[PDB]
Amino acid sequence: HTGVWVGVSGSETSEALSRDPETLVGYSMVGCQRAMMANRLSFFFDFRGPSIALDTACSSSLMALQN
Amino acid sequence: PEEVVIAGMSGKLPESENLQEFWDNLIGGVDMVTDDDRRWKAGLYGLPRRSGKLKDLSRFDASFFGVHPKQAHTMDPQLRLLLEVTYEAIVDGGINPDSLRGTHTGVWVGVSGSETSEALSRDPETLVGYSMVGCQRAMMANRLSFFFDFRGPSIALDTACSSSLMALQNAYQAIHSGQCPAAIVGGINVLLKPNTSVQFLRLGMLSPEGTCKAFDTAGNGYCRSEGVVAVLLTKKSLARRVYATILNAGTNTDGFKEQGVTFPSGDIQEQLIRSLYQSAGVAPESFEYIEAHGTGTKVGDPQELNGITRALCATRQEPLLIGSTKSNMGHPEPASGLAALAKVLLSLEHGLWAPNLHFHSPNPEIPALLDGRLQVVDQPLPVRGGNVGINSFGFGGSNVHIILRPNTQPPPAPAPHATLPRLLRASGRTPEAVQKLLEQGLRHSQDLAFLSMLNDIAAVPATAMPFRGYAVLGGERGGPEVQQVPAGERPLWFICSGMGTQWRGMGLSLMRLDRFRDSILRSDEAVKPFGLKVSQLLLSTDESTFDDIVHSFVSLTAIQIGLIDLLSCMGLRPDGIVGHSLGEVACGYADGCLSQEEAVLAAYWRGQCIKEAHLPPGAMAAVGLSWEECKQRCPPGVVPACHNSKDTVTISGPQAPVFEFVEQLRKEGVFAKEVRTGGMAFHSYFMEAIAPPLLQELKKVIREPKPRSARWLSTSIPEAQWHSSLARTSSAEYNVNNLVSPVLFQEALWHVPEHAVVLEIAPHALLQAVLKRGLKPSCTIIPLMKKDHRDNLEFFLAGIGRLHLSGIDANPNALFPPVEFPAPRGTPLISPLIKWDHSLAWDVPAAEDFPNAAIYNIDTSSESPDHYLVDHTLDGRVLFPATGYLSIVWKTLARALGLGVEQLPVVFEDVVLHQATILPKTGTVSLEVRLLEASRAFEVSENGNLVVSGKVYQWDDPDPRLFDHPESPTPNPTEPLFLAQAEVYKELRLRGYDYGPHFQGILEASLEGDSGRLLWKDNWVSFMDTMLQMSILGSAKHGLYLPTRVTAIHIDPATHRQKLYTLQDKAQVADVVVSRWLRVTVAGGVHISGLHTESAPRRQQEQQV
Repeated sequence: HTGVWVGVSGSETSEALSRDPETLVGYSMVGCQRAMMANRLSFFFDFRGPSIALDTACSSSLMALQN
Repeated sequence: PEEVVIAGMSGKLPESENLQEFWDNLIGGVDMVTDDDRRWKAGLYGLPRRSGKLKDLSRFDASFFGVHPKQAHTMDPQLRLLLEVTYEAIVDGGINPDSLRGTHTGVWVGVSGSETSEALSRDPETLVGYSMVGCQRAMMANRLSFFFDFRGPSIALDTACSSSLMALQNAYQAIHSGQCPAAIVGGINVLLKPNTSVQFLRLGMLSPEGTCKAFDTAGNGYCRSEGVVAVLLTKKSLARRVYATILNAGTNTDGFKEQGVTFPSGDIQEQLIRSLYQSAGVAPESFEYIEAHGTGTKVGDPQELNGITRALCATRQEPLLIGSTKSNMGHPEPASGLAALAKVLLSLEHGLWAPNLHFHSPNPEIPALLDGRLQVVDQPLPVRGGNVGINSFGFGGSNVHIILRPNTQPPPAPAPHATLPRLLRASGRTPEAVQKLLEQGLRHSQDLAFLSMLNDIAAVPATAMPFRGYAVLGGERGGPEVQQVPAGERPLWFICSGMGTQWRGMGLSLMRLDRFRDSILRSDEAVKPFGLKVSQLLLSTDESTFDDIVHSFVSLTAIQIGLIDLLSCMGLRPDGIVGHSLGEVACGYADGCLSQEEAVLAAYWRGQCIKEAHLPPGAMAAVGLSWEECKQRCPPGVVPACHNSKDTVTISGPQAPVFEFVEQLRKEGVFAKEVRTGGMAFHSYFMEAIAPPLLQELKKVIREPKPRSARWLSTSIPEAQWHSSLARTSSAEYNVNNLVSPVLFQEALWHVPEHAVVLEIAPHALLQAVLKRGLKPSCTIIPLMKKDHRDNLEFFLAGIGRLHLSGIDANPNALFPPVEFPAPRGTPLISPLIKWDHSLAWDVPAAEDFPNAAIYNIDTSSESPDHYLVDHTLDGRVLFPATGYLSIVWKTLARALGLGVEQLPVVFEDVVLHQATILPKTGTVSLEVRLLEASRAFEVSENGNLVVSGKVYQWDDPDPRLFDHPESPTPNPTEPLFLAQAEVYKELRLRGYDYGPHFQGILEASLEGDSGRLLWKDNWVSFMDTMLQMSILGSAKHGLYLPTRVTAIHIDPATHRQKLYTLQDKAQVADVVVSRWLRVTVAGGVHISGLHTESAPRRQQEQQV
């Protein structure tokens, strides 16, 4: 039932990879959206617990640890 | 732990400014997903034509929420709407936000996009620093916590498509474990950047038809929809209204799956549901309606529905209702959970289930639908009873699920206190808000829970909300009254009136109020020994009953103590107290220096000693003569009894001298009236004879004196001697002297601050006129009771309302019995009632801002502004005019220099056309223009192929001499005949030019082709093409000739305006001249030199056979 809590506060890569509308590949949103920062880990490691990505404004890591 | 409940709710879902509109759309079946161009021009990038969208993002009550205007512009629309929605939600459950301040309430907000962060951070040089404070995704929760002063956790989850329900689950765990006593869960999603929709389309999730045809055979995708919902979850102890109770909530992740990261798993969902309903202790048969995710995906729907079938439909008999809210409003990606919760709670509130749109052929892969074990809500079905479920499955693999037990508290049985009138008070930003609240309250004059909730949330300081208003419900009369409340804290004063104010059955109406009845009953107990029952006296209807002094005094005291108690219940502590003669004792109680029994006994014994004396008859009258003038005018035996006012005075004495003086004064014309003393001398030497027995009795009555406070100003001891022993304590001696001593009432008034609020605590406001006259004009007065009124309870409530309008906060709910909680189901929602101040427009990001060298798309659709180009047909196919190239390059240059077209005289040089662009009948063609300011050269390209090249630059010094019409090649044609429009375009048709009405702009032409008059329909393309038509008209070369090179062109709009003229009709015309010797064509304000045309092939396919 292991869970994942990831403290993240930026997705600049998502902004970069969505620059062009004609030539943007769909699977970018699988691999750059903020939510996937935890869902990808849950997917590879086969964890059935919670999966969360929280900003919390510069205390994301220690917040995730508290959760 | 403790039960957790969904206290409040609020939001702005698609096509709904408040949840009331949301329910009205849902039950009415109206599809909430539109096809307008609000967010971006429809049909772009192949994106779905239809999507759900809010109504207006450009409104925000900036001043109230303490955001300075500059930072208001640069704040994400999500947060601007979310502050309002959260405030509305908190007050929905009838909880004043100030109460939560200082508590550990949290704010869990589910946001998946920060599109506005990019929008305000795309220009490094001129980007303002405020953006981070109001746009960074973390500030979504921090801003709420900062305004409402919440000390609990402040997070912002990011799981996609499930952030809202995950936030709700986290809040449930927080409150359930006792960490937090309240929580504000919310979700926000606004569609601004089309690139995100393009991404989703590339992934394959979006349905081209733009309809989330949930559970149907033809399920394709989901239509993006935007909403902002918030919910307030608090423990069962603090709740006012309980929409539902959260029995349990949990979540789990899909983990590895063979199909892929984006393939939902049914086994995990079944496990989650079973684990929740087993752990919580809820029987599987209990569930009634489950709000399946219903994304409409061909894959997700069968998986989720089969999971629900295994988890709940295994061993139950009655069918289980299954519905999906996304079939109405679309799919709010990160706010999906809260939208479904709002739908479920509204359905529970109103007693019906909202039907599901777009369900005609049930899907075959879900057997339960065909076997009837699951039933879709195709029509509005009445809610039957039982638990409810909700589940959102974000595509990242995060699953959540919540069990809800509806609130079913029945309306209370009618009670006598329901018949009695109630008071209502509402506050808001603008008068429309107060009127809305009062009107809605008046529409429910019987829902006591609704009225109490409204009264609770009305306590807000004037600065926050500058308009208040009160309305008495159920009274014989009296409408709403809303007036602005001037700023500043204002003082409150009590003034207790004296003798004469008693009347028949006074106060009989107030006895229906419980607190007043308790006060009067305590008084009746207090005065038992002497055979007088205050309640019995009040009820007694004999007119002579109040002839005796004893009854009058006791009754006045009892009524005043009752009124002081009634005010005391509301929490009002007076700052100043100034009484008048008898009833100063009432003031004594008001301060606290006297006990109710002590005061009533003092009053009774004063009265009784009055009788025992048997003093000679004596009448006191009001004399218009002032206090200084009257005294020296007073005859022997008469003196100034009470210095009521400068204009009004009272003097007493033997009845005969009083009558003689009154008649003499009436001869002099001054005011005079005898007060109802009943024949007992008041505040004169007559009372001197009573002091010894009265002093004895009073010493008996009050045994443990108390010290008078600085609030109450002794209107019996002159201001000079306020440091005496008597003035310190209102002992028996103080009251004795007060009885004997004159009434220096007016003098004591001055110390009333400015703007202060005066209350006349007494049965009959006899002194209200006196206070008005002798008080600062800035003050405010209130009677609280009027003689011989229909229902004094109504008047008292009206007075409390007027007090509310005057600044102080006196909540009236406490007057009647407290209403049992939680609020019964059916109480109309309070969230829609709140109205904000939306008189300013705040900025929102535009499509242009988001990233995706002038590009001009030419569309010939009838709605397109370039439809006029459909009339430029040469040899049977539409071609883009050369003048069109000139015009687009001109506009691009104008944009480069910053000026407008009509103020930019331009010069073209060495213009060359390479290939002719054919506008297709359908679709569009894109044209690209690039300028090289340094080299004064431009270039037009299409699909990467050069179409036109040349030099364009601004004209520094225009010369009107240039447009003077050149000498005609034939000085004297001397031919009255001339070609008209029909003949001109007949000739051009014969050559091969097929021009439509728009491009037909040659009203006349000379036979030789040298001069003519051109129309001006306010379109440069048509005008210059008409000039080229004139040039081609005189050519002796049969065949289709098209321009290929123009050496130089000069355009000066000012000369163009000065050259035009109007005919007998309203049409404008500009003369045109062609000179083949100089090779110039001058018309209006256009000069064309060095044209060159090359014979077109003139070959067209599919010629008529």
